[PDB]
Amino acid sequence: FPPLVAEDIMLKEGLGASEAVADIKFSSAGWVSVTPNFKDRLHLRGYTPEGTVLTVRPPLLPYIVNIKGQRIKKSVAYKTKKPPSL
Amino acid sequence: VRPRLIAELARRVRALREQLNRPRDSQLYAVDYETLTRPFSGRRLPVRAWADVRRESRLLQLLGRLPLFGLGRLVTRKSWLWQHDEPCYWRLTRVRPDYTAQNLDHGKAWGILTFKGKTESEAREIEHVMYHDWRLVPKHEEEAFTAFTPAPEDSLASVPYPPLLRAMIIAERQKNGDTSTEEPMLNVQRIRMEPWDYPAKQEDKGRAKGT
Amino acid sequence: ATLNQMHRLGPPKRPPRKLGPTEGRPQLKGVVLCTFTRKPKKPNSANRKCCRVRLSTGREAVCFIPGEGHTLQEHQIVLVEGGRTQDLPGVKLTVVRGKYDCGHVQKK
RNA sequence: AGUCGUAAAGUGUACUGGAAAGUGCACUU
RNA sequence: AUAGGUUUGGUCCUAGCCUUUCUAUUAGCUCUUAGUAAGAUUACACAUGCAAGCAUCCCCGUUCCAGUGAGUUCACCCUCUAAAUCACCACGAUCAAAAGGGACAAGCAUCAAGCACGCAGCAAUGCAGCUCAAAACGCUUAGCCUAGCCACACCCCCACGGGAAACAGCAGUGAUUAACCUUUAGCAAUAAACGAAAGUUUAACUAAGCUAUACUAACCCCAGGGUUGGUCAAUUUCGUGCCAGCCACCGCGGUCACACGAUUAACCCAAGUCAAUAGAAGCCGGCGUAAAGAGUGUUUUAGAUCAAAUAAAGCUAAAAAAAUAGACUACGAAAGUGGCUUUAACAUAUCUGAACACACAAUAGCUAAGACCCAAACUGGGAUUAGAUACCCCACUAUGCUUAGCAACAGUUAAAUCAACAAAACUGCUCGCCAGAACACUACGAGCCACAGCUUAAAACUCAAA
Ligand SMILES: [K+]
Ligand SMILES: [K+]
Ligand SMILES: [K+]
Ligand SMILES: [K+]
Ligand SMILES: [Mg+2]
Ligand SMILES: [Mg+2]
Ligand SMILES: [Mg+2]
Ligand SMILES: [Mg+2]
Ligand SMILES: [Mg+2]
Ligand SMILES: [Mg+2]
Ligand SMILES: [Mg+2]
Ligand SMILES: [Mg+2]
Ligand SMILES: [Mg+2]
Ligand SMILES: [Mg+2]
Ligand SMILES: [Mg+2]
Ligand SMILES: [Mg+2]
Ligand SMILES: [Mg+2]
Ligand SMILES: [Mg+2]
Ligand SMILES: [Mg+2]
Ligand SMILES: [Mg+2]
Ligand SMILES: [Mg+2]
Ligand SMILES: [Mg+2]
Ligand SMILES: [Mg+2]
Ligand SMILES: [Mg+2]
Repeated sequence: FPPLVAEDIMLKEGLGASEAVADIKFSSAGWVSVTPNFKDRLHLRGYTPEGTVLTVRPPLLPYIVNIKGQRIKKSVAYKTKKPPSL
Repeated sequence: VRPRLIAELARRVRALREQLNRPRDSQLYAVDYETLTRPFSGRRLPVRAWADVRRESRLLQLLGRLPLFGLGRLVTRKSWLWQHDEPCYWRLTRVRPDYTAQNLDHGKAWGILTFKGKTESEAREIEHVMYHDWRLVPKHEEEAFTAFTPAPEDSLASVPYPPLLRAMIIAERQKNGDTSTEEPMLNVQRIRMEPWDYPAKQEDKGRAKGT
Repeated sequence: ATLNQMHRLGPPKRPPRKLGPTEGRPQLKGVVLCTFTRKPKKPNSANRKCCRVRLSTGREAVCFIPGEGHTLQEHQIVLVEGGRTQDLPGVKLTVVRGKYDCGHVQKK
């Protein structure tokens, strides 16, 4: 398996706690939507295997933070809410 | 019910680990004589044992210095000698030492018990083999040591009932028409007072688990 | 309904009771966002003292401040209870006087 | 709101570009 | 419920909302003493100290007690039968696992199909079966059936392994919530563990600490809280003037306010009072006009007692559709059927029971083709007052045509019949339907469209009405 190569990322001004500022996409595996806090500029480093590429895009689902629950214990995780069907 | 397979896996592997990590007598019943602690577990022995632990010998500490590990020989205990005037001893019939021991001073033994001058019919396993309590009877002393004349062991054969039980029994008899004046009695010849220091069945006893 | 129909349908099933503005709680703590005044519905005329508050549940709500004269400002902490202000439509919450920053009405 | 002014016939539906309503079709008294 | 208030110009009915009663939590203000009972909001994170030893070594115990309510028909009964206690030689009793049989919460059908869920045979294999609208399968909610029981013991259902470094044991702390008890003492009693035993250990427990949360009993002196328009017990004087303000519902406030502020007095309860919240508290009542019952027939697991039609061929008289009879009221399940002849032909020996089965029938609106005498919305043309006739005349479309497609049933008139109005009231029996306005409103969106328009909704929310 290739090693994970790093790539530095800077995010734009945080547009509140309900609207994503970026989706970091790990090729076809999936993506992570980041919501900074207001005015906050964040510094990130994304690691992906050497052969493949990491792509930061404007969010596909920007209001995806809102569908969640409450923090469980001291864990960073939030309880998962199943989305409405289609 | 979603079958719980990890529980079965854990039970099986734990059982396997136990059966392949059975500690030996040399490890279980070793002792540190300066601190009087078991190195295997770190637990201290009770205070009342301390002196004997520093003075007396374990059974195989004696048997490992004898031909055939001392089959046929007589072994007594210090506590028996201090407690009882009548002879108490084991006549050894089988010995299985712990071969891993450096001095071959741990293991199991079987014998015929004579307690307070009364011999048993069969041979059974000896308890407290790992205790620092044992003494070997010299061969030139055995005849003097075993000499015992059975004294008349005539004890009470019946006792009175407790007052209320006696009154209730008499009342029941009188109600059923009986007019007997014979005192109700409780039979105790069948209840034999077995001394608290009589050897127990080493076969039924448990063993310390490895850990 | 016949006996068979009542056996089929079963005992009457009362719908779950509706939660009010306090979500079934005696009181709620809130942070004042802004103070203002509202006009009653008209058999009546006045300038009722009200304030918008963010409740501990995160929801925002309009609350009525009882008594003559209040010193509530933005960012102040208040305790709000139930009870409709009958003349103000949509105002179902009332500020508790004498708790946290909201003090008692001054005498006279 | 006044401190403002003044004394055969129907019901539907469709179309309506000479529509202050008309015509067409079906119904009611 | 022994009920009460509130819709109207007024009466009656229906219906929602609220008041009066009893608890619990929290908040405001106010609180004297004694005894007892009960006692974080959070399965969020935890500094610190304790909560398991005993015992002549072996063993035994730390698998109990104590805690929590996250998850959730493992708890109950019967059968069989381990481990444990006592017989201790077992006969067997007691206690109770695993296994087999039975029973066992609530909502949602806008969750209707599940998809191998069965049987027979020693097996090989064979059959195609099993559950389900009397609710399977599925989603959501919740500890329960309380001398107590079930489940869990930081998380990954489990715990070899991993995350990671654990008070849901006691005391205590941080965060959070409207919610907020001591970092006390002793094993003297009981219980448990161990010991042959004197005994030892125990944050179980016992005895104390704190708290108006409750109960009980006081108190020589010492009372507060709320209310006073009606429901509902109880206002004097001023101040203010639709302002300030007040109310549970109805409602008050515009210069005489018993309704707001103060003051006086009264009323209720009282070491409390009572503001908010949450419970307790409710369908055997109705369906013509208030919410709720017809298109017709057959069948259907169950339940009940009540065991001049229609289709075909032919034929026609007056002027293709059928005057008289017909003042008839027959046939047909309904819609419908009334020119003549002939041929077939008009189910069923109890009743109720279909959205989902089969037949019909009618009503809209579009789609394909076809006929076109006649009539005819629209569309043209001609004539007319002094905004002609909207209205008369002519021509001709869509269309009118033809195909093929998209409360029941049986018995009663005895009773006060009898909210009214309709249509005199009734019983029994069954199915379907009904639990304020609200078959409300609304486009977050979706489809068609393709920048700007069209079609398509429930719920909240509000109110004391409708
Ligand atoms: K022991
Ligand atoms: K629970
Ligand atoms: K668990
Ligand atoms: K004790
Ligand atoms: Mg026209
Ligand atoms: Mg018309
Ligand atoms: Mg009423
Ligand atoms: Mg405790
Ligand atoms: Mg047994
Ligand atoms: Mg069982
Ligand atoms: Mg739960
Ligand atoms: Mg676990
Ligand atoms: Mg604690
Ligand atoms: Mg914890
Ligand atoms: Mg409390
Ligand atoms: Mg306490
Ligand atoms: Mg202590
Ligand atoms: Mg106490
Ligand atoms: Mg007043
Ligand atoms: Mg209080
Ligand atoms: Mg109706
Ligand atoms: Mg029928
Ligand atoms: Mg024509
Ligand atoms: Mg019916």
